[PDB]
Amino acid sequence: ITGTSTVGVGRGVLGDQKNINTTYSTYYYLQDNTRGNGIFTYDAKYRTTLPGSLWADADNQFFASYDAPAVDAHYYAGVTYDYYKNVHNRLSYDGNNAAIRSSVHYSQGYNNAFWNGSQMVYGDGDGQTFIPLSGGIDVVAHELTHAVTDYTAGLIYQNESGAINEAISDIFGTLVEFYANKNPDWEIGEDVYTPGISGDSLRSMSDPAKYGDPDHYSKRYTGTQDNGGVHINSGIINKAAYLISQGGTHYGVSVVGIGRDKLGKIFYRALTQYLTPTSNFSQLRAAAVQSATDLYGSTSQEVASVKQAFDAVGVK
Ligand SMILES: [Ca+2]
Ligand SMILES: [Ca+2]
Ligand SMILES: [Ca+2]
Ligand SMILES: [Ca+2]
Ligand SMILES: [Zn+2]
Repeated sequence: ITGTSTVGVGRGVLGDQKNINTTYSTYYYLQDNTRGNGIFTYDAKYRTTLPGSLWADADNQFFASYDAPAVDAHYYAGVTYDYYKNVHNRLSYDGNNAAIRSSVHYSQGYNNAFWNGSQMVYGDGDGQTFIPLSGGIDVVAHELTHAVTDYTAGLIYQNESGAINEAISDIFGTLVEFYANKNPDWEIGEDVYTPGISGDSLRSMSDPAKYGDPDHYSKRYTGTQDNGGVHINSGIINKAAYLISQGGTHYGVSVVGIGRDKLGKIFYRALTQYLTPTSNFSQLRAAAVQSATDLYGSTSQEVASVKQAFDAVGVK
């Protein structure tokens, strides 16, 4: 809507206070006009109809329990937009400042979050397995990254291409978590997963096997479940990304870490310049090697580490 840009205050899912960009026109709306064509957050009101109604508030103060998921979805979408703009010089997900839209309070006791091809959607969780999903910065960044992938490589959400699609979202979800410096780690969804259990997460990039996901190509899932194991086989790529950044010895293969910044640069270039809709793991290796070569030279330590990392996880 058309109005005056202002700043409100509220509390997120984890009880932390933060300032959020809003728009005033009779009501205060969760509409951030400071980033691209805007960031809009909607209330799905426990229904499945999308996007719902643009979030309206009477006093620009969002401290109600019902407001929490909206506060975080709105705020973290902003942080993710900043990451892509400041670190990769990318304006929004389409590269042309497309408006970012998110709907919270989707359905009842819904344990997932997703990008539906047009916007992000967040469930509130069942209170046991998950609390409102927008409370996790890595979750929000994971979802917005699916939008970036859709407008670039266009990786099909099935089999190996789908596993890469998923890994890319976990990789950048984690890099954004480090960017925001919010208790960063190489785990996925730890802030909103199982509130009754501390120290766990949905997936682990440092050690995928911790939760039963493969950490080597020889252990890849070849079934039909989960669209060919897109959330399972992503562990093979996540482990490779972790090794490239942090280094380590995996299955007898030693990798010298080159850091998170370079990891981000290499994968962003691979995603936007070399990957295609049907790229498989072997092609991802080639794309990553070529990207590192473009940026640091064929005889660089960076290229060597990328090769070692993929060798470690058995991707030739
Ligand atoms: Ca209020
Ligand atoms: Ca964390
Ligand atoms: Ca995390
Ligand atoms: Ca937990
Ligand atoms: Zn995903």
